[PDB]
Amino acid sequence: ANPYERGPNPTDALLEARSGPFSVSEERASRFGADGFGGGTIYYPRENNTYGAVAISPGYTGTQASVAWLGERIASHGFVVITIDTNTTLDQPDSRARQLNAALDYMINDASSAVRSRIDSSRLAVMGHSMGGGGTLRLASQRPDLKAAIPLTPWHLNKNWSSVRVPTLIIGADLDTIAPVLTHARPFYNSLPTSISKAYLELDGATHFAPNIPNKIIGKYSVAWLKRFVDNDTRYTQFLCPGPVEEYRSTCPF
Ligand SMILES: [Cl-]
Repeated sequence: ANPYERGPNPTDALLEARSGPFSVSEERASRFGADGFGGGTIYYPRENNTYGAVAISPGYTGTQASVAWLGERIASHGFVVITIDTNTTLDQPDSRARQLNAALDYMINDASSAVRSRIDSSRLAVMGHSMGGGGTLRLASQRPDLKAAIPLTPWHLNKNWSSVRVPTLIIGADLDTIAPVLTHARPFYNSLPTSISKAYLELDGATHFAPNIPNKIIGKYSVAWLKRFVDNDTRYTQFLCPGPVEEYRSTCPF
């Protein structure tokens, strides 16, 4: 059996719905009370159990509100999720990486007992939009013990992520003019090791701000990636492999 399995056997409809089956509550992490980042909102399942934990970073000039819909949707599938604000809205990717790391530590050690007791601190993931997606890549290369990483329309000036060993799903936007897939998302995916679990999903007819809007495909494949790799939940493999969307690549079957 799999002791990390939660919720029903998945279907396309259940993954595309506005919320998963877990009702979620919220707990604030205030800016001054949060060491190493600018605070945020922790979404957690009311159902008492232990879950993987996920930290999500917005991009340049962005606040947690630009990723709020996605933190809540992922939590409604059985995860503890914090959407952070950064120290400043101008912080750069490698700074956002340290803030993502501090946010994981915050949920584990500084949040209330209701939050901490719902976390399996051995099962963690990071995600990020644009520069926060670059921060995701940087933290992943620094922390090989992370279970999953999901950069969303990522932005970074370093294109060499061959040091990343964390199962990584990159989501690009074909019409992105701020982080063009040709010079960001695609070289990122290609430079990740051929020997790790990884995938590249390029959204069709989407702009750089597609991750900031409730999006059926982003929620579906983000949850599937997290279920498969944070929860070891192989009921979700058949949605990642062979996969769907303008372009899809992967090291399926994994
Ligand atoms: Cl609160």
